[PDB]
Amino acid sequence: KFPRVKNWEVGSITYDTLSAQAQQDGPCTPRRCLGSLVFPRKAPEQLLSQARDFINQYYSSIKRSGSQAHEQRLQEVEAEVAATGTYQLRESELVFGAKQAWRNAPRCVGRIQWGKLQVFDARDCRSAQEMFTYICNHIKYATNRGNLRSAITVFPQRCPGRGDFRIWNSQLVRYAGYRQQDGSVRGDPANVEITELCIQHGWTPGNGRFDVLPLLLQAPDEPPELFLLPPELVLEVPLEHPTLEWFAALGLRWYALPAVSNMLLEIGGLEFPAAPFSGWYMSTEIGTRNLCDPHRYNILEDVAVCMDLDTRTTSSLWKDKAAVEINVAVLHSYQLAKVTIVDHHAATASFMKHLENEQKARGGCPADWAWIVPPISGSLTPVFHQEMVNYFLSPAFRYQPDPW
Amino acid sequence: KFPRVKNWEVGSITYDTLSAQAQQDGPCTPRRCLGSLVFPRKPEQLLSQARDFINQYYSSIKRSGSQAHEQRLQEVEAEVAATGTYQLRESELVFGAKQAWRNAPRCVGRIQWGKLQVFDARDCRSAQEMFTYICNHIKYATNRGNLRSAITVFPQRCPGRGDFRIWNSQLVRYAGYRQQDGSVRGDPANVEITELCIQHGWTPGNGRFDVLPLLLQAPDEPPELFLLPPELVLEVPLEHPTLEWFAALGLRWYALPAVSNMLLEIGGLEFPAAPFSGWYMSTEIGTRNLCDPHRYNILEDVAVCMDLDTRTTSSLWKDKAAVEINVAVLHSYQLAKVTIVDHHAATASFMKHLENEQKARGGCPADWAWIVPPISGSLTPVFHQEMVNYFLSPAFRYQPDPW
Ligand code: HEM
Ligand code: HEM
Ligand SMILES: N=C(Nc1ccc(CCNCc2cccc(NC(=N)c3ccon3)c2)cc1)c1ccon1
Ligand SMILES: N=C(Nc1ccc(CCNCc2cccc(NC(=N)c3ccon3)c2)cc1)c1ccon1
Ligand SMILES: C[C@H](O)[C@H](O)[C@H]1CNc2nc(N)[nH]c(=O)c2N1
Ligand SMILES: C[C@H](O)[C@H](O)[C@H]1CNc2nc(N)[nH]c(=O)c2N1
Ligand SMILES: [Ca+2]
Ligand SMILES: [Ca+2]
Ligand SMILES: [Ca+2]
Ligand SMILES: [Cl-]
Ligand SMILES: [Cl-]
Ligand SMILES: [Gd]
Ligand SMILES: [Gd]
Ligand SMILES: [Zn+2]
Repeated sequence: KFPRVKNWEVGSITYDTLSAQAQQDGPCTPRRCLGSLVFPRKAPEQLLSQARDFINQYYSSIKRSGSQAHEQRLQEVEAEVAATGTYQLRESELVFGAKQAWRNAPRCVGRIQWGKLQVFDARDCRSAQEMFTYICNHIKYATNRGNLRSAITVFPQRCPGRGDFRIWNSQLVRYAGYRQQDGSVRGDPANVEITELCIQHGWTPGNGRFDVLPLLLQAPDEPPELFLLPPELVLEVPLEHPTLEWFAALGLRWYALPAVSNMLLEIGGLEFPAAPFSGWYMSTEIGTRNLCDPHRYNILEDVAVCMDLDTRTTSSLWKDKAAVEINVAVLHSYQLAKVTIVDHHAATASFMKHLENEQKARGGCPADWAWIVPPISGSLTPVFHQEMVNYFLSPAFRYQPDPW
Repeated sequence: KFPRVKNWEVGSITYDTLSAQAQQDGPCTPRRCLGSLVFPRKPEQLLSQARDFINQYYSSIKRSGSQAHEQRLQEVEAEVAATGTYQLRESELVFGAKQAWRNAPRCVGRIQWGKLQVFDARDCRSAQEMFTYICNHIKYATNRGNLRSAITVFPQRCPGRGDFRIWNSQLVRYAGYRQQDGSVRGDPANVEITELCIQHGWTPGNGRFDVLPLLLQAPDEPPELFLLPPELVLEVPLEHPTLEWFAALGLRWYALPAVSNMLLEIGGLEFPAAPFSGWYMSTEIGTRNLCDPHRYNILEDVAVCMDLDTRTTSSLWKDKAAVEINVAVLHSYQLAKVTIVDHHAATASFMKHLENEQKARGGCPADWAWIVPPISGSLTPVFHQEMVNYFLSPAFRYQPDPW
């Protein structure tokens, strides 16, 4: 059987036939579900089976399955693997593969956009200095003076006999987190480790709550090299609230461009350890997680006090009221600055449209309910009432160990 | 083999060793996770479940393997040889009811699991006696608004005989009436049972909060219609502490959440009629029942009264209206002196339960999607807690509708 999947708002029913194609295994068993875990995980013949599957996907996408070109590319990959132990993607295959990896990412609510992705081919990159040039070009294109455009830059693939390219930073733009001696943190606690590594590698630190980190860039078989981003390249949004004028005096800001730089991109059995990608923010990422998580900036109580809320009892719902107003400030501030942002209602609505498209196109869509449902207002969004099937398809974005 | 479980707010690590004991199989496989599905499940066997429950029982009272332990085992064997089933002792039933609550992965209120009043109704015959047992349960559990958790256990399923069943999904439900513009006056969830009460001879109301009659079914008989005495059904009119117009919306909800359509399984025995009640968490009423698009769906009405900008989602009018409805629910129950818990207090208590259960049993089955509240998810501590979901017995299970 194929899993039956129900939308409880509408009563509609589908069957996820795509999940039967899932190859790599997740952490669940019939005995117990581990769907809530953040980390679900941790050769010529196996390489070829993955390469063949990918080539088949490519020729399907362009409606040329079983063509002469399809058969000849399969044979051509077979011969390169037999000769050299590996192979190279065509340019067209790289573009398709990166879009597919995005399409396949189960925790991404933004996948209505998956076919609109600018793919920068950096597979000729030969040094950390040239890496930095590719990255600056990526940031300039993607930022586009606030009219954000999705993009990925793909650095050379992993290969035996040479180290990996790696970007040590988790995102291209991140705020420093200065671990204080009391155990407290000035800045973003999520970035304490990379801040200390930047210092250890010669960066002169600041002492602000929103200090932009330098990049630690690793070329093959080299220690990371420190590069500072041009200030003119890093677009930031000061946070203000449309009706609470004192909010501006909190001195809060966030950056325009979310650009994840520490995930591994896998295409047809080839691995790209350095392949940063960027899109635009959903406002709850900044307003709810980044600013209100107890272990991040943790501003909820400060705002609630300023709002004159009764923070002495849970039943006043002061936390909920303060969080709503912080999210309003984020949205208002980005819209005022003319920087692309999407609220969680519009994002989840577009994701429901994506599920319907993917049901027609492929018979299902891998989706991680706990990550698709926003961190506030969950059941006020349509995805809350939509059952979802989580599984791993390739091409894929994957977690990888930190390189230090 | 023992899953590692992390809290991402605090960094602490535990290992769930209890999941190794999971008796039945869930819907997930290494190929694909089906954790988000509401319904995960579509002689000699009775004895083995019966045996292992008796073993559980004696271990929990520190009488493991001793003298009375062997006597009870041999009694159940002789019982099933003669009759094809067996009888629980009253204390085994109490223990099994509490364990089934303690084991329920989707219940955020399990800090309370050790405090449960068990009404033994296994001597019941006829719907008229069911109705009397149910009325006594409601009166006890409501307790003038100082709610007390209770379960009434009706006779078990046996071979060659029908079941007792409560056709209603809860003891207190609001009617849902269809109209010729497609829509529903009342609760859309209860349209089916509303027309069943009408079919079996109930004169319907015309309100949005008409309390339904009870449809009680004794074995091998049609169900019988019973009216709940109005003074037995404690309701709470909803008002807001500062929005004076909120009262004029005419919203109400009832005090006692009393689930009456789930099956209780203990030692291989099955009780298809075993209603249980606790008290509400505020988001159940204010977010799910009142704001779900397929329930009362009042969110846009409240937002319009609040003069919010409903033409763009980016004003967050839905979020603001939701918070004030939840405020109204909390204020109204507290003013009426009816027990209620807000989602912040409830999730903090469930974290304490997780710590207690780690020490007691080495883990605790928990369904993240149902434990995290439907508003302000990440503002509660359970959001950042990884959880392991698995099926233990004794258990509460879904069952087919009697029709
Ligand atoms: C264009 C607008 C986009 C929006 C609004 C969006 C939104 C999101 C959000 C809210 C998450 C959850 C992240 C978290 O909670 O940390 C996510 C995850 C993810 N996104 Fe998207 N995204 C967008 C574009 C992209 C693009 C262009 C890519 C890759 C080409 C991408 C790939 C991913 C991946 C791989 C994850 C999973 C991360 C993980 O598992 O930790 N997204 N996205
Ligand atoms: C005393 C206060 C209690 C509170 C605050 C509470 C809270 C909750 C909540 C919020 C849910 C989610 C239900 C939904 O969203 O539809 C739930 C589920 C559940 N509760 Fe509790 N509960 C309480 C008492 C009890 C008792 C006394 C029992 C049984 C003896 C029980 C057994 C269950 C079961 C079996 C479920 C699973 C429901 C399902 O899977 O459909 N609960 N509880
Ligand atoms: N578990 C650890 N932390 C940990 C693990 C996983 C995560 C997931 C964070 N994803 C950041 C992210 C990913 C994808 C999309 C967005 N958002 C966009 N809008 C966007 C970004 C690019 O395009 N669009 C944001 C975060 C922290 C850990 C601790 C030590 O080591 N690891
Ligand atoms: N199966 C159908 N829907 C369906 C299926 C499952 C559910 C789950 C709802 N559980 C109700 C419930 C269960 C447990 C606790 C509470 N709350 C308490 N606080 C409480 C109650 C008693 O003690 N404490 C509420 C709801 C609807 C269906 C389809 C067609 O028709 N019906
Ligand atoms: C324990 C839990 O899996 C973890 O906190 C998850 C829950 N869902 C999430 N969902 C999103 N979008 N982002 C997250 O970081 C998380 N964290
Ligand atoms: C699709 C999804 O599983 C479904 O809507 C679930 C999600 N989580 C829930 N959580 C609670 N507490 N109650 C529910 O009814 C649900 N519904
Ligand atoms: Ca070549
Ligand atoms: Ca008509
Ligand atoms: Ca207006
Ligand atoms: Cl982020
Ligand atoms: Cl309810
Ligand atoms: Gd003001
Ligand atoms: Gd007015
Ligand atoms: Zn699972």
